[PDB]
Amino acid sequence: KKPTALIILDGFANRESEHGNAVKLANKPNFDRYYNKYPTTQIEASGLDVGLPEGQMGNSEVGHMNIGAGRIVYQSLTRINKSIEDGDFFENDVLNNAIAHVNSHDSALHIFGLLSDGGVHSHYKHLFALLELAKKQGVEKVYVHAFLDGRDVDQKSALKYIEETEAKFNELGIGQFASVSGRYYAMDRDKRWEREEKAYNAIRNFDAPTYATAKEGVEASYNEGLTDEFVVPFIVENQNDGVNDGDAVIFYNFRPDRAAQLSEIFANRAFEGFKVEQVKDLFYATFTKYNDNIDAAIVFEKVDLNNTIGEIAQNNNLTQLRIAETEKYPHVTYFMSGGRNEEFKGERRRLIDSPKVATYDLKPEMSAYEVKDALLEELNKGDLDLIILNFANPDMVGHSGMLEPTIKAIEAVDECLGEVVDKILDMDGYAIITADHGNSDQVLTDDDQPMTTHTTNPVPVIVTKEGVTLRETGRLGDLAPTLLDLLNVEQPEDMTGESLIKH
Ligand SMILES: O=C(O)[C@@H](CO)OP(=O)(O)O
Ligand SMILES: [Mn+2]
Ligand SMILES: [Mn+2]
Repeated sequence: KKPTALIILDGFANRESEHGNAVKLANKPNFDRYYNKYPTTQIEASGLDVGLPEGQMGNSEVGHMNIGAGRIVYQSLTRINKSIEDGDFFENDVLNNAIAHVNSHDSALHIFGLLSDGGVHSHYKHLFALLELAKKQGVEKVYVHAFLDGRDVDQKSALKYIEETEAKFNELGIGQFASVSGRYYAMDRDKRWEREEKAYNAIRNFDAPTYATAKEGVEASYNEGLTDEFVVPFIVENQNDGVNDGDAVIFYNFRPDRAAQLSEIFANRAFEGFKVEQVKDLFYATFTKYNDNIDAAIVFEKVDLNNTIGEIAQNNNLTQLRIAETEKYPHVTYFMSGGRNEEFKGERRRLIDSPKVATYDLKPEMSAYEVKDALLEELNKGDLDLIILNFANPDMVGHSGMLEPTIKAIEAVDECLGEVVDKILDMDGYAIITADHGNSDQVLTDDDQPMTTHTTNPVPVIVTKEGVTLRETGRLGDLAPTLLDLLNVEQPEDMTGESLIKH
């Protein structure tokens, strides 16, 4: 059986500067030999090309999702931005029902969310769209419950977002701040119910300090040395009439982990973290589904992904292996399969344990040799059509911000890559060698401090098939179409990426 493999060098991209660039400073004789001999191009793994905002660096979860899907998979922020841009947002059934509940009861609309442009849990421009929709639908009383950031944006920036929102309320003639809470209190994720109870109490006008304005309470916090994240929940005098029977809530956070808890206080009947009398006839809407114990209407429902690469393999009676060490094992399984844990028919998996160290600069080779030897063992069975392999090292070591260890990591990977790819070519197969976003290409700021993040740099592609020419750019959603091309399997319509091999 002739194998085709996708080899993902996690966090390994193309960057012109050599300064702090472990990719260029490493000795990688195997990669270079394949690169110089075989067809090559580079593809985008950041921003709009992988369903993120312009300028946002890629990541492993988003990367491997796009890779397995063979299409652009839009993440929540971009999905919601586009819904607002094209107008579908203003017609959303769930938001209009929430509003119809408030209008018909002559009650109040509350809005909860992280008030910043951090873009990890929320975006405050989504609040402004809610305000415009509420105003378009004639809603009379809108209360905004601000949760302050300081963590996905500068640690003391809350005043700027508050000011711009105040000017929004004025411009639209609608809405007011009713309570203000640091994300420490309103967006805890460790079951610290005592912290949540303070934010709940301020939201519900039950028990909290009061200030005349949102600015005033924030400045007071700052004066006591307490920054945005840790602002103690407070009520805005004369601007909070409680959460009462018949009201609605719209929570605009789209990231589940830190919104779930507050949402259980209000809309999980079974909640017992502390004693509550829950609001009766409360229409509770969440921008995404935060968990299964919240009785909520879901504004943006999860979209299941049909015909990922694994499903197409199954449906052509192919066999496949997913293989990586711990740190990227969910990526080559769950995320690769479009957010699905169940194995496809014909799918087998190999998990290799990562070393247990706090940071991987302490063992740059990680478990890459064990991964390679597991893969050799699988290939020697001769029964694999498709292999999806990830070498974790360049990402996981590069996160250390240390250049020599990150070089050593790439070098170990290069030794493994040689053994793997030579075996595949030995078996008359094909490898696509590539990455899911950058990181290791830059481990030092330009002034020589540690840099510990992913990059927005494009990623290399090597396809080990002779006499062929690759397209000059593309995106991660083109990799799976390239695998099907190599396997001579038909590509279905809902895979909208395009093979990198020119025809
Ligand atoms: O703590 C969180 O909520 C985010 C930062 O907003 O960090 P991470 O994605 O690492 O959990
Ligand atoms: Mn990655
Ligand atoms: Mn990473």
